[PDB]
Amino acid sequence: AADKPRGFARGLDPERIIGATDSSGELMFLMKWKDSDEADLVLAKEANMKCPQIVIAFYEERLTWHSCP
Amino acid sequence: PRGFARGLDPERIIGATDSSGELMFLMKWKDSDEADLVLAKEANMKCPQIVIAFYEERLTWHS
Amino acid sequence: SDVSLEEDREAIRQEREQQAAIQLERAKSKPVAFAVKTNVSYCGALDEDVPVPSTAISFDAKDFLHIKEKYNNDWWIGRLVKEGCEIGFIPSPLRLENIRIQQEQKRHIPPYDVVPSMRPVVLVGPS
Ligand SMILES: [Ca+2]
Ligand SMILES: [Ca+2]
Ligand SMILES: [Ca+2]
Ligand SMILES: [Ca+2]
Repeated sequence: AADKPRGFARGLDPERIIGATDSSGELMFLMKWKDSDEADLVLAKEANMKCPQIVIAFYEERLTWHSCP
Repeated sequence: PRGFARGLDPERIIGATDSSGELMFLMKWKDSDEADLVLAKEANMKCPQIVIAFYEERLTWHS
Repeated sequence: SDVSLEEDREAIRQEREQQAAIQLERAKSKPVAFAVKTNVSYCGALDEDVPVPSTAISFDAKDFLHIKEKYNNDWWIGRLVKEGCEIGFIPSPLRLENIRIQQEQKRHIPPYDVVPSMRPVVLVGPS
């Protein structure tokens, strides 16, 4: 419960997603913004819409193939 | 004459493989039982929500 | 022949270094395993124990690193997430803790914040 602008409300350009988590119940991305070392959480559904190629680049970076696990 | 050139709408990506050296998606097209292989780079541009839906379905915490 | 024993030691070091350089080169094609944010700076140019000479990365505090894998108790493999920076050896959090213990005496916050993350996993055959 804060009052400073958070996430996409900070008005910064997305640089890179650095993690994905559904621990809250909904999928969120930890988003690195350009020219800021302070990353914060955004809803994946929102990022899917606003910066789909950023989303895809993260998935391609982390994509892994595993045998019967 | 294949992939996006068939003029069909993407329905779902069924699989992915980089075993050829480049990331390929196995693509299912609407109203066709014949899948084919498309470069990820091309699907990323032409149906990104379809690509994202594939990765989202596959996301997990444990192998 | 007190210096034939030292050629034996050198041959052992060289073989270990060759294998390290291979594992480093082969890490380039692996997926990123996880990201970290650093709480300390580190200058790989001044480190002396690097599995391959001159391949330790450097970073400032509050940088992000991409980790491809863990090499041993003292070293990981990855890169500083900045344009032009290439993959190299990354001091493990334990190594950084032990550097800090030394920098302390002669002249608590973990050195990395690990970012746990889900990953897309595509199932292959049980091979
Ligand atoms: Ca969450
Ligand atoms: Ca496939
Ligand atoms: Ca400094
Ligand atoms: Ca670069």
